Amino acid sequence: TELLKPRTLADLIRILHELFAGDEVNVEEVQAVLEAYESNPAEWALYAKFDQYRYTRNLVDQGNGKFNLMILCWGEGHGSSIHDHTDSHCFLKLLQGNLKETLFDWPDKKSNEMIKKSERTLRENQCAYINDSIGLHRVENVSHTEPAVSLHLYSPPFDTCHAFDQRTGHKNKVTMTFHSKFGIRTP
Ligand SMILES: N[C@@H](CSOO)C(=O)O
Ligand SMILES: [Fe+2]
Repeated sequence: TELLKPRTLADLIRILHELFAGDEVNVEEVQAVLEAYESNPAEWALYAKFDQYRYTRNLVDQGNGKFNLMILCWGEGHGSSIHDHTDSHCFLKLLQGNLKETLFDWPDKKSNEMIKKSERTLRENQCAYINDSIGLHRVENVSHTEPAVSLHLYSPPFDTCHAFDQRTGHKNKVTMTFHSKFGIRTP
């Protein structure tokens, strides 16, 4: 505070560095500033590198170690596993298109079908928030005709998580990778 409207992606990044200067996170403030940034495709084209077969993760800023800010690019029909967020805050702001978010409870030790809690459609410029205390989720671009682009902020940064088998609740550890960093493809 004061929380001012980010004028550009670069301005948003500057404001985020201020909000993450300390050791804690004001979730509502971070969400509000992410929401207030009006997506401008020209500002993030550099990062919007798609793959034909699955969604991509494109690192934008390393947050001076406090957070990772990245752009995810979802082709038509591309989605995630049901997954957690490794004891981190996770903000998801739509830059282009729409994504379906399905929420799930943490499974019990007992093998069982994971039934959805709820679902919603996240629309252009909206910012959602998740953490492990809230639950697990799947995120999907269910469109047949429109790619989706989202802006994700994780604090602290993390590069592993778990994917959950919808049929059993069984989890496995996954290492996350980056498709690009700072606009540069990182095979
Ligand atoms: N957590 C997923 C995206 S859905 O997360 O908000 C990822 O970073 O790949
Ligand atoms: Fe997620």
